Amino acid sequence: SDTISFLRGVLLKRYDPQTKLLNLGALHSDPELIQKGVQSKMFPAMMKLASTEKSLIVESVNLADNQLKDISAISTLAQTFPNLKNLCLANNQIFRFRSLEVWKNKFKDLRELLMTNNPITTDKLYRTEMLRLFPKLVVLDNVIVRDEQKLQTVYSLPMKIQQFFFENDALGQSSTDFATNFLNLWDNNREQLLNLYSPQSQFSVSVDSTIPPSTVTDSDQTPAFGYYMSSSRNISKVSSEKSIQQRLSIGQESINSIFKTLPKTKHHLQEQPNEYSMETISYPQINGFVITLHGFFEETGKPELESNKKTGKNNYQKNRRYNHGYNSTSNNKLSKKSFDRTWVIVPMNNSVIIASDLLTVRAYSTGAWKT
Amino acid sequence: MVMNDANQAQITATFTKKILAHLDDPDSNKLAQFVQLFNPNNCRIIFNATPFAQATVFLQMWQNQVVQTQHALTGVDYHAIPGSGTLICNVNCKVRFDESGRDKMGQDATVPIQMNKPRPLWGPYFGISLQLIIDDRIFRNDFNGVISGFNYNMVYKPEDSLLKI
Repeated sequence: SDTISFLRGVLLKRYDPQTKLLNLGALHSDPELIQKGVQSKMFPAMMKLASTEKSLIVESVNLADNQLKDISAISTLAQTFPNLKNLCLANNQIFRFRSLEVWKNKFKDLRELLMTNNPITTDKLYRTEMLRLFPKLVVLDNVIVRDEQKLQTVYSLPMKIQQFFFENDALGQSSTDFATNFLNLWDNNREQLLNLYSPQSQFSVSVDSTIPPSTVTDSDQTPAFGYYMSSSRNISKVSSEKSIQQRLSIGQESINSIFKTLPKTKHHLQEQPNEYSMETISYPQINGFVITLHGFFEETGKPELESNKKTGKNNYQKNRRYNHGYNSTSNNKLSKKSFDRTWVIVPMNNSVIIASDLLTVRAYSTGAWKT
Repeated sequence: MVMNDANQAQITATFTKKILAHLDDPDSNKLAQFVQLFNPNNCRIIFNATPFAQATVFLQMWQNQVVQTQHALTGVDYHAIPGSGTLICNVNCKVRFDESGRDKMGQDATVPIQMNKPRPLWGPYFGISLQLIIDDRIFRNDFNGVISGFNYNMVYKPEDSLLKI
């Protein structure tokens, strides 16, 4: 609206585009504000507007010469600019630390700070607090306190994550041709894939039940692995060995027995395809190759056979067990889930056949190879 | 001959928990031991999708420019390939790095121009999905040159971690 628009206007004047710096000092001296006539409460306001402007990127902030004695007034700085990198609050009369402790391990990207003429500078302990408050700081009071790179040699491994890898173009590209053939048939028709499976081939399902941290972008905090926990073969999760001997499936009939238990999927592969990092690597002694794939799929359908209706809860009246009324991991809904799949294929003159098939399903989460 | 017995399955669980321990030790003199498990003649590591020709050089990497780590198993499963005499195991685990600000040797970033060692401060959890290729002699209680494949890759990461991937 027009009434708030002036507060938006003053930020434009006090932000310098080319130098990428936002000078905030002497707020009350804005000539455009005087025609209104003018407290101690406006400081949180801007900060909210700065995030929602969506047109200016700030990475340096000057806030000296504002007449402050306590830092609680600006505590909302960490909530708007986590990647701020150059703060100047010099020429102030702060003298204690309880109001500055609010930024513990925050402003990690910040690596330059000017706090000249402050009373804190005379203390002997002056060096110690920052050294933990801002681990990546390098320059303080225009004097070097850390050896730049020496820093950026610890906090960063010496290469960059690659989303695809393969020894040769002929081998690598052929695997993608296999993967496209394998996955598109997977969603549409389960019956045809038997011809790629040997009587010696073995298949298993592994389920990871860990909850991804909340800091991961687009993290799934309510996973639902209901249909997979009757067929999951996890060594460290279940200790009932007897069950593990039954989870493993060998042969043509056994593999398709599982294939109907799992719900129908549909991947946005060759469309959205930045997501599906895959590596393939040779298998010398058996003259085969190993294809490891990481990605996600959409459970668009439900399994035809429940496997818990023809034999499960055979006694009538009484329902199953933990009342799937939201209980347990939380249910058996239908929803997006990530997966890690590895392959072992032995080539043949007629056609390739799959030796082993491992499938690992986990809660949905973003990839690390993103940009 | 699809061999599948519970006795063999137990050995796989402890062996995977054993290899991770060597990767987690900030020691340096003991590091020569972990080399013996890797195959000296032919071996094919892969760490975050960059190939390493030699296994020995990849271990001096883990001690020189990599901070202390602390893994945490969550899921393991395996499959024995008939005729091959080798088996493949799928491993999932978490990862923490010491974000205190010094490396394994114990040298800080501040330049010297002039109580014991502080306890390390750990960071957020990461995500790992590890595939490795082993032969079947591990069942026979011998661990010399038994590792032939090692695909250590990560699938997700948090934004709060100081490490840049």
